[PDB]
Amino acid sequence: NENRIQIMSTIAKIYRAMSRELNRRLGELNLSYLDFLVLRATSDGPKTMAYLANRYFVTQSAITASVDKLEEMGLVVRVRDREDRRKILIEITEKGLETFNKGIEIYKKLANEVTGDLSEDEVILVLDKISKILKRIEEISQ
Amino acid sequence: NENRIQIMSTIAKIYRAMSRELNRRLGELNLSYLDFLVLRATSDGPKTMAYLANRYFVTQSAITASVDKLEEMGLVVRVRDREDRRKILIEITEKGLETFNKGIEIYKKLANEVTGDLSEDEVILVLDKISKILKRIEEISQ
Repeated sequence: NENRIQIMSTIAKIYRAMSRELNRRLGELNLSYLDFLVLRATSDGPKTMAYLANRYFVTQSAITASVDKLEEMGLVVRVRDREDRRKILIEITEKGLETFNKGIEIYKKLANEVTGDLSEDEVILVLDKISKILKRIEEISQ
Repeated sequence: NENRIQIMSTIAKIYRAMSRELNRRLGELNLSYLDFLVLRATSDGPKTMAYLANRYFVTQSAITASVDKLEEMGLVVRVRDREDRRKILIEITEKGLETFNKGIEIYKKLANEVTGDLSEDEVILVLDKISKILKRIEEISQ
């Protein structure tokens, strides 16, 4: 078995290809993949820029550029935290949520395509197993 | 099923965590994850910097920095292509190969850890299936 190591490098290969294809397909909505991720995160709740940079493993500059772009398009707004007005949060707008919905459909379509060879039964089995891999490494790295 | 889309986002999450942990663990050998990838690629054969940037989806500057670093440590050397001396290739050195070996063991150990919940039987089943996902998207994106 060079299989375990192969699983991790295959996952890495799929990720790079998926990032590239998603960057391309999301352009239809004038969004980079990172922009999409920022919307996904803020849809979950207001976030600080520091949170976003760490969550997606990108530089602060990447986040600042992404936010300015979503902000410019009225999808997010920077608002001060209520408890301490010195801290700024990135908050999704109703329009941001609407664009997020569209981005998810673009994402769904690509996923349905790339996983097309798998039956719903295999999908569940695969998800369940790679979910174990994620849980293991998330504890380890942080 | 939000499962197919969940498979792709779980793969993305695992990738980010793995990149971070590998960057940490490979530091023991004074290598970033990208440095490791450059060694893996050049181990396969001499490569141009353009090839490396595209293969790993990073900027040319990332590759230049990675190469200078491996070069400085005597793991790779820049050599001119024989057919057209104007083109420069990045070639791994015998020492580079030796360090690559060590990096692979570090990688193997992490993989054995994160996939530990899986039996060799599940490993093969999972690899076979995600290999189908990779083949699908690699054709699509390029």
